[PDB]
Amino acid sequence: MISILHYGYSFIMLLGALYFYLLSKDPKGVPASEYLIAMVIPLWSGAAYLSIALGQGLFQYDDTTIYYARYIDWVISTPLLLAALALTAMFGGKKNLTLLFSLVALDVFMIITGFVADLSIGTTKYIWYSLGVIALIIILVITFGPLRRIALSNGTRLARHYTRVAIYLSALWVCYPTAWLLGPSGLGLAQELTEVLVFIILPIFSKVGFSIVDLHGLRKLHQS
Amino acid sequence: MISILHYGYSFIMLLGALYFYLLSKDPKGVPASEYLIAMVIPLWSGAAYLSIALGQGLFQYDTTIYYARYIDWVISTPLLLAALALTAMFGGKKNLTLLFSLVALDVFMIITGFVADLSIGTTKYIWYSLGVIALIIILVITFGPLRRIALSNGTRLARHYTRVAIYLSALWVCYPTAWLLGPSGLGLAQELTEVLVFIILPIFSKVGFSIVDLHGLRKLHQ
Amino acid sequence: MISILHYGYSFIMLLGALYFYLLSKDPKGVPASEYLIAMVIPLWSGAAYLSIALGQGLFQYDDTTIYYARYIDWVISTPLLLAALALTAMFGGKKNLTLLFSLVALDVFMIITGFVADLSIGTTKYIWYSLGVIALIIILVITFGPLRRIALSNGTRLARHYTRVAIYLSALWVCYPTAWLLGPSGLGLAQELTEVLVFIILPIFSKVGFSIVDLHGLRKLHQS
Ligand SMILES: CCCCCCCC/C=C/CCCCCCCC(=O)O
Ligand SMILES: CCCCCCCC/C=C/CCCCCCCC(=O)O
Ligand SMILES: CCCCCCCC/C=C/CCCCCCCC(=O)O
Ligand SMILES: CCCCCCCC/C=C\CCCCCCCC(=O)O
Ligand SMILES: CCCCCCCCCCCCCCCCCCCC
Repeated sequence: MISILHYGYSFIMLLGALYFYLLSKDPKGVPASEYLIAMVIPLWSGAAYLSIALGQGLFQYDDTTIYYARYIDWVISTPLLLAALALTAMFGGKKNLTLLFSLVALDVFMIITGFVADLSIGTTKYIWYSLGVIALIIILVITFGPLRRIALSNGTRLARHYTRVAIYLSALWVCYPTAWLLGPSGLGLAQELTEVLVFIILPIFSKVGFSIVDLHGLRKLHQS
Repeated sequence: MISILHYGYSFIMLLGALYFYLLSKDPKGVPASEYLIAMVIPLWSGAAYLSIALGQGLFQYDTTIYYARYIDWVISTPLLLAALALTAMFGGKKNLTLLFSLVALDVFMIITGFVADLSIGTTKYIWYSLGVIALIIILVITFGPLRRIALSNGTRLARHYTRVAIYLSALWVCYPTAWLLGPSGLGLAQELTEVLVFIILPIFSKVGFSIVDLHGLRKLHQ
Repeated sequence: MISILHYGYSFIMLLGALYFYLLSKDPKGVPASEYLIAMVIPLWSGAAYLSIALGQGLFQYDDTTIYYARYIDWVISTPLLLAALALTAMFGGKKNLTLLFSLVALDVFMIITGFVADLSIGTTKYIWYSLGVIALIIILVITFGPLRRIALSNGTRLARHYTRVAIYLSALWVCYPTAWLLGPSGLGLAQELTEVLVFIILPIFSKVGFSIVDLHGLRKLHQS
């Protein structure tokens, strides 16, 4: 069942990427860079999850299955999602690439702490997990603080769209460390199959859902 | 013999890089970034192939995986496509989105090759096929939208671009062909033959390409 | 012993990063990108050395301890330090990102040769070490040649500051390959504890000391 779920996920990622490609052909004032980012996120994730479907992207460690292909996925897809969010805030204004790369750095560190925590046991595991959670808190502080202030500097209509996708992204993102802690990588309260379903459904919304809402909202700002 | 071929390769890469450095000192209207890219490609490849010469950049899996080849290509091949894109854009506005589209496709392509090499049976050919699909899209971009940019930069630039695009594309299709025929794939081609192909092809891909590319761009100065 | 030194190192990196953050809030004409770089260097190094403190970032090879987390640290922190130095040379002037990325490329290669040399034995070890030393020599030639000429083009006061931080960086940097060759990774003349103390004290000056001197000097060019 786990294999079939991963095949299905990869198929949905492909469909999402094809949809964003089709939107890119009639871009409605959204820069090409934002369509490229929107396409890479699901295609990379789809490839990583295909490796799990094929029985390759996992190994046995600490009497648990480490789905290491999830970290290979997230270390590329998640910094790209924050790049997408930052570029939304900066729509119609001067780009702040310092703030954008601040988020990329925090995010890559966050994913690495997750991988190291998964390979760790006892107190060491929760030290790495906690550092990752601290990185996520700083990402959320930037998202609702200085980055939202950039969105507000780009006017009422853009700031409304930004706030919507910031809440969409943030709601989904806090679910990942929650599921991690509850599942076999952490306290082992949630069953492996349950964790697998959560890390199938969440990313469908994080990777395809997010960019449908984001791109549609930006395209709507276009005065045709 | 395999060790000696790799030492010789590394020496040729070094000579190519030194030649591109010498050209960089009298640049004839070619931006410094294009000389840097032209130098990094062979120096990185030379270092990777040196590891094979020293007997380090390979492991047994029941055949030899020359993993240092993937460490080489994952850096050198995206840089080659960056060089090709910047040639198309010579004298005009840059399209960094198209450039990074090629970089993304190319890094994915090399990764599928590495995963395919570590894979067995149907799984191997699934990864190989995804890499081939990435290469086809790279070629579609190369002869489609990227060539259109070259044409927008005038007849003489477009002629040079078309020449180096065919040069790069002809060599690039050889890599997956050799991979499939050799011990990583169907095992029809002998290991020593595959080794020679993955010595001679890259000499043309990495040094040959940038000799033709830089000479052509420098000639546009007059 | 070695664990405690690494915990202490990580704490100093954290304090350094917090100081650079506080300076960033009253930036005195120094671009935000230069504060971000100054903060990432110690935070990354701190995390890498924390892994050694926890007994994770090392393994046994050729009867010796390979502190591989040092290379994970340097492969990110050292290119960022050269980026910081290049941006100092370019202060108040046109950026030369080609020269900056030339240094990044040389530097990443240098650290990789160090790691490969550490995993190598006999003549092979010293071939990789020598390639690393050649990369460092080219970095120093760029630093005191073309990069210094950029600094001179940005006026007397900037060029004086650049020359000071360039000599500071270069004096510390030549110590790393020297300690490597003398310690267990090389000729094995110095004890493991001696090498550990050098690769604790040097980086405190290379990562925190350097950016105190750099940022203070740049902030001083500000007319209040
Ligand atoms: C361990 C592996 C770590 C890999 C990290 C990879 C991170 C990739 C993300 C990069 C996002 C950069 C996007 C920049 C957008 C440019 C802005 C513009 O379009 O003008
Ligand atoms: C693991 C995969 C990492 C691959 C990284 C390799 C680097 C490839 C990227 C090249 C981009 C080059 C961009 C040059 C822009 C020049 C612009 C100008 O000079 O005006
Ligand atoms: C192993 C991979 C190595 C990773 C390298 C990480 C660091 C790369 C260096 C980047 C420095 C960024 C410099 C940007 C200059 C900004 C100035 C400007 O353009 O205004
Ligand atoms: C594996 C990497 C771990 C984390 C390191 C990430 C490196 C990126 C962070 C900082 C580099 C600074 C680059 C951004 C400056 C751009 C400013 C500008 O151009 O205006
Ligand atoms: C403000 C809205 C934020 C989210 C937008 C999209 C909606 C996503 C809803 C969450 C998806 C479900 C995740 C948990 C699934 C649990 C399945 C368990 C099966 C045993």
